[PDB]
Amino acid sequence: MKRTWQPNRRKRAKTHGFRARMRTPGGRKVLKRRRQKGRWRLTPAVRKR
Amino acid sequence: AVKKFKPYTPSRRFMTVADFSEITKTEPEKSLVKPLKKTGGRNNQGRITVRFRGGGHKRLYRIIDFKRWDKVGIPAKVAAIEYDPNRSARIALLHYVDGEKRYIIAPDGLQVGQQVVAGPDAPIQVGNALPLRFIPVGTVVHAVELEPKKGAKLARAAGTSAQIQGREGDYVILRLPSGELRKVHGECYATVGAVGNADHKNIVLGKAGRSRWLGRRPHVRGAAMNPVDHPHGGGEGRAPRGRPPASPWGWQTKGLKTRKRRKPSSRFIIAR
RNA sequence: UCGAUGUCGGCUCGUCGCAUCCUGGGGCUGAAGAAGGUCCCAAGGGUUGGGCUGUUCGCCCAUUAAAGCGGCACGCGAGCU
RNA sequence: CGAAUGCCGGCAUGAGUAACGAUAAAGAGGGUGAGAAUCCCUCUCGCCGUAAGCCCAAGGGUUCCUACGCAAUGGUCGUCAGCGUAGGGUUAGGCGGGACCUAAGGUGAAGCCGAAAGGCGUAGCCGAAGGGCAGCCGGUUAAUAUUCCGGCCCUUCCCGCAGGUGCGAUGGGGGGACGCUCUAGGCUAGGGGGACCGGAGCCAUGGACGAGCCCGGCCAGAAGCGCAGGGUGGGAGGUAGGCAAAUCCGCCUCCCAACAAGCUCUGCGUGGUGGGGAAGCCCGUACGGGUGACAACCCCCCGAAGCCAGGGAGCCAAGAAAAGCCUCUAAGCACAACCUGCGGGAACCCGUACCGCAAACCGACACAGGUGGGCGGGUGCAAGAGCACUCAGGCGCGCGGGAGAACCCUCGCCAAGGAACUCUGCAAGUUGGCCCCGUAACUUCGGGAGAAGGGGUGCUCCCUGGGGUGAUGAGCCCCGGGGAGCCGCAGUGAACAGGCUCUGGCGACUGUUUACCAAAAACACAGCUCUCUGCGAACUCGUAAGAGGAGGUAUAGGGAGCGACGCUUGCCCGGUGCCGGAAGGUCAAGGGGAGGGGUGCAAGCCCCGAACCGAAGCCCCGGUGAACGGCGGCCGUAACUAUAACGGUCCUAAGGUAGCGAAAUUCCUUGUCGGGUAAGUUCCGACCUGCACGAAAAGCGUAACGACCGGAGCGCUGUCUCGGCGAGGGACCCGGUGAAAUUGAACUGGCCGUGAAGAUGCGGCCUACCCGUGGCAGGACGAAAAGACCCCGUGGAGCUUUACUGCAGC
RNA sequence: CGAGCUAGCCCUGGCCAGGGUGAAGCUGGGGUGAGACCCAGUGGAGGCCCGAACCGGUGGGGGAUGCAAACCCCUCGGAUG
RNA sequence: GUGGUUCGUGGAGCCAUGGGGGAAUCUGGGCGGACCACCGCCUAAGGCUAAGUACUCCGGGUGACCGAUAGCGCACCAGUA
RNA sequence: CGCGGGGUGGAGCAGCCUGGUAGCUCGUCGGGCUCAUAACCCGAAGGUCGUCGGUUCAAAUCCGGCCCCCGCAACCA
RNA sequence: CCGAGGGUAGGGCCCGUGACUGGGGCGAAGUCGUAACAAGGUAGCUGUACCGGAAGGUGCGGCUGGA
RNA sequence: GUGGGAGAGGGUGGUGGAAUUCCCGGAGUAGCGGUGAAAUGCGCAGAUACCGGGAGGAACGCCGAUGGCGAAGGCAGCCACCUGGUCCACCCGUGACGCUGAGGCGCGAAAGCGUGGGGAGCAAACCGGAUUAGAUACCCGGGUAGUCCACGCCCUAAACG
Ligand SMILES: NC[C@@H]1O[C@H](O[C@H]2[C@@H](O)[C@H](O[C@@H]3[C@@H](O)[C@H](N)C[C@H](N)[C@H]3O[C@H]3O[C@H](CO)[C@@H](O)[C@H](O)[C@H]3N)O[C@@H]2CO)[C@H](N)[C@@H](O)[C@@H]1O
Ligand SMILES: [Mg+2]
Ligand SMILES: [Mg+2]
Ligand SMILES: [Mg+2]
Ligand SMILES: [Mg+2]
Ligand SMILES: [Mg+2]
Ligand SMILES: [Mg+2]
Ligand SMILES: [Mg+2]
Ligand SMILES: [Mg+2]
Ligand SMILES: [Mg+2]
Ligand SMILES: [Mg+2]
Ligand SMILES: [Mg+2]
Ligand SMILES: [Mg+2]
Ligand SMILES: [Mg+2]
Ligand SMILES: [Mg+2]
Ligand SMILES: [Mg+2]
Ligand SMILES: [Mg+2]
Ligand SMILES: [Mg+2]
Ligand SMILES: [Mg+2]
Ligand SMILES: [Mg+2]
Ligand SMILES: [Mg+2]
Ligand SMILES: [Mg+2]
Ligand SMILES: [Mg+2]
Ligand SMILES: [Mg+2]
Ligand SMILES: [Mg+2]
Ligand SMILES: [Mg+2]
Ligand SMILES: [Mg+2]
Ligand SMILES: [Mg+2]
Ligand SMILES: [Mg+2]
Ligand SMILES: [Mg+2]
Ligand SMILES: [Mg+2]
Ligand SMILES: [Mg+2]
Ligand SMILES: [Mg+2]
Ligand SMILES: [Mg+2]
Ligand SMILES: [Mg+2]
Ligand SMILES: [Mg+2]
Ligand SMILES: [Mg+2]
Ligand SMILES: [Mg+2]
Ligand SMILES: [Mg+2]
Ligand SMILES: [Mg+2]
Ligand SMILES: [Mg+2]
Ligand SMILES: [Mg+2]
Ligand SMILES: [Mg+2]
Ligand SMILES: [Mg+2]
Ligand SMILES: [Mg+2]
Ligand SMILES: [Mg+2]
Ligand SMILES: [Mg+2]
Ligand SMILES: [Mg+2]
Ligand SMILES: [Mg+2]
Ligand SMILES: [Mg+2]
Ligand SMILES: [Mg+2]
Ligand SMILES: [Mg+2]
Ligand SMILES: [Mg+2]
Ligand SMILES: [Mg+2]
Ligand SMILES: [Mg+2]
Ligand SMILES: [Mg+2]
Ligand SMILES: [Mg+2]
Ligand SMILES: [Mg+2]
Ligand SMILES: [Mg+2]
Ligand SMILES: [Mg+2]
Ligand SMILES: [Mg+2]
Ligand SMILES: [Mg+2]
Ligand SMILES: [Mg+2]
Ligand SMILES: [Mg+2]
Ligand SMILES: [Mg+2]
Ligand SMILES: [Mg+2]
Ligand SMILES: [Mg+2]
Ligand SMILES: [Mg+2]
Ligand SMILES: [Mg+2]
Ligand SMILES: [Mg+2]
Ligand SMILES: [Mg+2]
Ligand SMILES: [Mg+2]
Ligand SMILES: [Mg+2]
Ligand SMILES: [Mg+2]
Ligand SMILES: [Mg+2]
Ligand SMILES: [Mg+2]
Ligand SMILES: [Mg+2]
Ligand SMILES: [Mg+2]
Ligand SMILES: [Mg+2]
Ligand SMILES: [Mg+2]
Ligand SMILES: [Mg+2]
Ligand SMILES: [Mg+2]
Ligand SMILES: [Mg+2]
Ligand SMILES: [Mg+2]
Ligand SMILES: [Mg+2]
Ligand SMILES: [Mg+2]
Ligand SMILES: [Mg+2]
Ligand SMILES: [Mg+2]
Ligand SMILES: [Mg+2]
Ligand SMILES: [Mg+2]
Ligand SMILES: [Mg+2]
Ligand SMILES: [Mg+2]
Ligand SMILES: [Mg+2]
Ligand SMILES: [Mg+2]
Ligand SMILES: [Mg+2]
Ligand SMILES: [Mg+2]
Ligand SMILES: [Mg+2]
Ligand SMILES: [Mg+2]
Ligand SMILES: [Mg+2]
Ligand SMILES: [Mg+2]
Ligand SMILES: [Mg+2]
Ligand SMILES: [Mg+2]
Ligand SMILES: [Mg+2]
Ligand SMILES: [Mg+2]
Ligand SMILES: [Mg+2]
Ligand SMILES: [Mg+2]
Ligand SMILES: [Mg+2]
Ligand SMILES: [Mg+2]
Ligand SMILES: [Mg+2]
Ligand SMILES: [Mg+2]
Ligand SMILES: [Mg+2]
Ligand SMILES: [Mg+2]
Ligand SMILES: [Mg+2]
Ligand SMILES: [Mg+2]
Ligand SMILES: [Mg+2]
Ligand SMILES: [Mg+2]
Ligand SMILES: [Mg+2]
Ligand SMILES: [Mg+2]
Ligand SMILES: [Mg+2]
Ligand SMILES: [Mg+2]
Ligand SMILES: [Mg+2]
Ligand SMILES: [Mg+2]
Ligand SMILES: [Mg+2]
Ligand SMILES: [Mg+2]
Ligand SMILES: [Mg+2]
Ligand SMILES: [Mg+2]
Ligand SMILES: [Mg+2]
Ligand SMILES: [Mg+2]
Ligand SMILES: [Mg+2]
Ligand SMILES: [Mg+2]
Ligand SMILES: [Mg+2]
Ligand SMILES: [Mg+2]
Ligand SMILES: [Mg+2]
Ligand SMILES: [Mg+2]
Repeated sequence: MKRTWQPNRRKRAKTHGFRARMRTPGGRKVLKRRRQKGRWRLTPAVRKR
Repeated sequence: AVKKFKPYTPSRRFMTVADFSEITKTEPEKSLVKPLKKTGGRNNQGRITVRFRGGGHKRLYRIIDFKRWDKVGIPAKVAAIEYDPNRSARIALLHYVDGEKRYIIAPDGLQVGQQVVAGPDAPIQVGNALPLRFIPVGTVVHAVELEPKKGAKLARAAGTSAQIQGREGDYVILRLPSGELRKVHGECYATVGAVGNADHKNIVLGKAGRSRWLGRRPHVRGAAMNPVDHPHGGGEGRAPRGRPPASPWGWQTKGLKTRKRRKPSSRFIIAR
């Protein structure tokens, strides 16, 4: 059947990107938490040009 | 007149379509004056706030003239009468000698080629606009302003009118389509005649689809729902209500008057 | 037995009891004969197909030597429905 | 630490067991190699071919090509690979995206709001498979190519010269600019045929040296032509409108056109030139190379859904925007600037490999699943993207070899009977395409209809009628008619392709739904009615601003119910709701202070506090049922009995009307009559004693409709009497890889007892050598889920109301 | 933190082979005082019909440590809304 | 009308304040728990002010703290696979 | 089986809960009006309060047990 | 080829019969009430419409076969 | 043909006054309505009667007759338009062109029906209050369809002279 993962680079970027997270206090805290944690990747790596 | 069909299909046996014979050879509209992009959307910034809206034909807005006092004294020739997707009535395309082209909402009896004009001057004829004062008591009228210089707001639906009843210092009394008795300021413009397309009420949609074409989504009964959804939801195999009939939001829907009492508008109203 | 013993009926497959439906043997009969009645002995084999109902059971239809009664977790769902 | 269905790890059992992932299928010869069913090569065979073939887009991210490798990854093997190591590979002014434009939506200077965080927000900005915009055909790499190279052709900028003109904006106008169905004319893509042109070759096995077989007979292409077609009126006055101004546009008014005549604009033919160019044969490949070749490259026919394109006609549901572009003027500037021609120079950034219906994407897997767009040949069957075969092209699905038991799956056939099967004709059969006869009740006049029931269907010859393309003909292609005759069991000879009827219930109808057990009689639906709402509407969302409603205005918007249509929808306003009542009773803060209290020597200061004045709400007075709802009891009576039109009496707010009724409602119940049957708890018709119908939670009907549900009959059958045989995939045996839930340990029989009441384990007796393999399922109260029923816990949640108490809202 | 699954709406695009049935309206004839209306022929409507693609998910069988945490087979609904 | 304090409306002051009313400048004003008298204590409606106090990302010292299932999640290129 | 409501002149009903008094409508009987019947008018009659118990000074009335009558309930399996 | 007839399927008309139902006629002395004929005690009749055990009543228009 | 005449003959558009009902303002009180008699009902929340204003529908008093007009049904305030029939005079034109009329076709009171509008008065059904043995009637107080208009049906009558 159709499963739940339907990859889209634009969506992944607009949805979970560094700039989206930065836009709101909710998201800014996510970066803070991930930084303090020592996460190698703050936001998902969306590729291609 | 109303177009009628033979039952060559079920739902074609009741279906019924407007007569478009008053639609003069001018079916597609007029750029310049109108159209605008019209912005379909069944809801506010976010959430739906009027249920069951959506779908249905794309539209172009015809930006019509609801304040006729710009062109006081300037007459215009009625050039055409065309279909307007965004109202029950039809619209008149008129050419002002000025050059300017406006649409007026098209009254019953309006003929193409006719002369029409607005102002204190203005022969009392079908199509003309006047401040309510100079209009003879008892004449039927439409596109009436509520307060002066604020635009036509009463009687624009197809086949509607108001009748002038009497006067009272600065106000003339109106009898509105609903039957209400209203004091409306003398200085309010209103155009003589009834609205026309009066056979609009006689049309039978005929099937579900037609409803959808006009963007009317299926309306579901409270009875059909559940207690979470509606006061009428549940219980077992059908149910008669079990309380005084209500809206989904709990207010009673048979009888409960809802106009706020202390409206300052009150001292200008005399009926139902 | 509730940290589960699947629960009616049917179908398939049986097997057992006898307080026997038939067939065998028998006494009494209000047993002339034929046919019955009723009691004792006896389970070795047999104990039909259909209409109706989920039905068990029953009521019908047409037959029959007869169209027996019960138990086996109201036998039988790691066998089926 | 011995237990916690404990936690982590390790190793057993089940076990050499089940499986090895579509039943599209393999066989052989030769290579290579330490080692081949599994890798390369050749021959034969099979499968796909509206794909299982080609090309995009997304997603993936080196998987591309090559050399060397086989520990692991591959359900076996592997010399192989999408795997390991290394090296190489992605080339653009013209393709896509960006230095262009706007859509929803986002953001958001002005502004508005919000305890904070933040929420809104006309301008602008961002935002795209939509608008705009200039490259076609061939050749080269092991791997890129509309990117490199060849030929042919274009686009912007910048600077020159030469000729034109009042040039000139983010401002004005125009255009861009638009639906759905159906479509004409002419083209092109693509396809068929050819006695004609071009080709290596080939006469087999009885015949054929033949207008024989086989293979192929094209592509691109500036200007100029030609053919189709699309857009467009030209003057001159006047002007008060297009938010400044215009010569532009708009609106008047006169002339000439009304035609596409003329201007332009596309498409298609043709075109200077450029390029491609089979079968076969020969070569060595993992494949391509050569020859065929000076290859030929011509004539008919079919022909789009694509092109001309903004074509035409019809309809109602009435069908983006902005820039580019044309034009008009404003400031400015007119030695500027802008337009046309020609030259020279300038022309950035990112993508480009490969996969791409799939072993490279989404599903933990080389997973029978899911994945948007374009091309998608031929023949036949009425047509088609259907079906059978088959070009090109791609595959035989990464375990095999035997065997020929039970049983399972999928499939084929069956004497006689044919629903006797069963909850049920569940399943399976019958029927099936096309042409022609022919069709009932009923009906809303459309239908019911494919009703039903029939007949025809191949091939050959003779005669003959219409078109189409050609010229008014031959051909080539479409549709017809008539007449003889031939063969077989059978002519839509294969594949694809309704079983029919009668009668009930429900729902009018097409639709919709519980993604993953319910598709329905449930939801929706046109339509009917009630009620709210005069517009800063009612209502909804939000603390607010604000927004939806709606750029709508009572023929409109919201809410409720009923639910096509027909005929209709009775009585009750006592209680509850809602509606209406400037009277009265009650009624809070507040006003008011008769009167009283506490302290002070006092002036004072501080307390309580009755009259009376005080809203809404409640009370009370009315209305209102397509508002919440409700719509009786007991006795008696007629000249046979029986029954009761008729009467009495009690109570109510009134005491269910019409229509229907053993019902999707009937307990007693398989009611009682009638019908279908040999037989009928079901079904249909009636009766009415309606436990417990009944009128918009509508009542009673209704043609048509339905993967609904009931009853019947015909037809047909392996459903059954009652089975039998055959087929293939498994099951079985051999080689290779090799799981699982479960498991206190086990050296694990029957009976009658007994035991916490159902014993392999206890007693007595009976039976019984040790160990496996295929099978069957009675038992181990077998496995699986800390029972989902039941109860319990002063456990929890969703729901409700005239439960309590609050809050929003009013 | 999620509408990259699912539900609705918004904006912009795409798709729907081939066959049937034959409404209105046109045109001619008929009819009448003029009409209605009736015959043709033309026309090409429709939540119209058969049937692929496509969207479904009706009944039965299989599957049930599956090919698959919803699949496969035969059958079946819709297919210009 | 509320919050603060031990103070939950209590005899409920004190301290803050959303609403309404609304003064005075030393013979002015607040407080000492309703209030009044007395006796006293303070000088509101402007602001700043080290130190003593809190913590431990980081450096160091020490342990009747651990010793790879322990000790931090990580002794090991771990907020990684 | 369980529950709660009821039996009162000839008929249908009041009378009880706060025990002492059985009332209404009809019907029945006698008398009138009328030619006659009904209607109407004037008089009058009629009840072991279902039965067995006791409670009290006194029971239709209050409390127990049977007797018919009506009404409801009988759910989860 | 035709063709008696037989067979299959579907229609038309007619006759018989059917639980049950509808109204009708007829049958000396059963029940209810009084609608009509006198002005019938509400003038009657009437087409229609609704209602009622029943005759009937009422609405609307009409008639004289009444005043 | 020519020239005249009377008429509620038909259709459309417009208009006038009286009266009833409801609303508003004033003034005004204790009863009004109704009947055989009553009651229901309305009224101190201010009824009835009286004056002022406004709204809305329907029917047109006097003239009016025992009258006129039409084929009947039927037609009545007034005005204008459109329009049918018809009588007289003159004897001017045609020249037998006539009468009737199965069928057909049109028209056709009232009630009724569909769709929409309208709704003052009246009023089937219905609710009450009296009458009666009873009253599903007659009288009385309410009251909805309908009565009014547009368009489409229906086709009946004591459609009677
Ligand atoms: N022939 C009379 C027709 O039927 C009806 O009349 C019928 C009934 O009304 C009538 O019934 C009458 C009754 O009215 C009257 N008041 C009492 C009488 N005893 C009855 O009588 C009936 O029954 C008896 C006995 O059985 C018979 O002998 C007698 O013939 C018969 N008429 O009996 C008639 C049938 O015989 C219509 N009313 C009348 O208009 C119609 O024309
Ligand atoms: Mg525009
Ligand atoms: Mg919002
Ligand atoms: Mg937002
Ligand atoms: Mg609904
Ligand atoms: Mg529900
Ligand atoms: Mg609720
Ligand atoms: Mg129910
Ligand atoms: Mg409910
Ligand atoms: Mg248990
Ligand atoms: Mg256990
Ligand atoms: Mg178990
Ligand atoms: Mg014995
Ligand atoms: Mg004997
Ligand atoms: Mg049968
Ligand atoms: Mg037995
Ligand atoms: Mg038992
Ligand atoms: Mg049993
Ligand atoms: Mg059992
Ligand atoms: Mg089972
Ligand atoms: Mg078991
Ligand atoms: Mg222990
Ligand atoms: Mg373990
Ligand atoms: Mg085993
Ligand atoms: Mg095995
Ligand atoms: Mg195996
Ligand atoms: Mg395989
Ligand atoms: Mg094949
Ligand atoms: Mg790699
Ligand atoms: Mg490779
Ligand atoms: Mg290699
Ligand atoms: Mg391997
Ligand atoms: Mg594998
Ligand atoms: Mg090797
Ligand atoms: Mg590699
Ligand atoms: Mg740059
Ligand atoms: Mg940009
Ligand atoms: Mg932009
Ligand atoms: Mg914002
Ligand atoms: Mg915006
Ligand atoms: Mg773009
Ligand atoms: Mg481009
Ligand atoms: Mg390549
Ligand atoms: Mg210029
Ligand atoms: Mg411009
Ligand atoms: Mg522009
Ligand atoms: Mg030979
Ligand atoms: Mg060319
Ligand atoms: Mg200007
Ligand atoms: Mg070549
Ligand atoms: Mg066009
Ligand atoms: Mg712009
Ligand atoms: Mg590339
Ligand atoms: Mg590529
Ligand atoms: Mg594809
Ligand atoms: Mg594989
Ligand atoms: Mg796959
Ligand atoms: Mg697809
Ligand atoms: Mg094709
Ligand atoms: Mg075909
Ligand atoms: Mg195919
Ligand atoms: Mg057979
Ligand atoms: Mg046979
Ligand atoms: Mg048969
Ligand atoms: Mg049977
Ligand atoms: Mg049987
Ligand atoms: Mg059946
Ligand atoms: Mg079947
Ligand atoms: Mg049926
Ligand atoms: Mg049916
Ligand atoms: Mg349905
Ligand atoms: Mg679905
Ligand atoms: Mg489901
Ligand atoms: Mg379905
Ligand atoms: Mg299903
Ligand atoms: Mg708004
Ligand atoms: Mg709006
Ligand atoms: Mg509404
Ligand atoms: Mg319904
Ligand atoms: Mg419903
Ligand atoms: Mg009702
Ligand atoms: Mg009530
Ligand atoms: Mg009331
Ligand atoms: Mg009430
Ligand atoms: Mg009130
Ligand atoms: Mg009050
Ligand atoms: Mg019955
Ligand atoms: Mg019932
Ligand atoms: Mg029978
Ligand atoms: Mg029977
Ligand atoms: Mg019901
Ligand atoms: Mg109802
Ligand atoms: Mg219904
Ligand atoms: Mg359907
Ligand atoms: Mg079989
Ligand atoms: Mg086999
Ligand atoms: Mg093996
Ligand atoms: Mg266990
Ligand atoms: Mg035992
Ligand atoms: Mg032992
Ligand atoms: Mg033992
Ligand atoms: Mg077993
Ligand atoms: Mg438990
Ligand atoms: Mg408790
Ligand atoms: Mg036609
Ligand atoms: Mg069609
Ligand atoms: Mg369709
Ligand atoms: Mg179809
Ligand atoms: Mg406190
Ligand atoms: Mg103080
Ligand atoms: Mg102090
Ligand atoms: Mg102090
Ligand atoms: Mg400080
Ligand atoms: Mg230690
Ligand atoms: Mg550790
Ligand atoms: Mg260690
Ligand atoms: Mg750890
Ligand atoms: Mg239960
Ligand atoms: Mg008969
Ligand atoms: Mg009879
Ligand atoms: Mg009478
Ligand atoms: Mg009489
Ligand atoms: Mg009379
Ligand atoms: Mg009458
Ligand atoms: Mg009556
Ligand atoms: Mg003469
Ligand atoms: Mg005549
Ligand atoms: Mg009539
Ligand atoms: Mg009438
Ligand atoms: Mg209607
Ligand atoms: Mg009245
Ligand atoms: Mg009356
Ligand atoms: Mg009387
Ligand atoms: Mg007469």
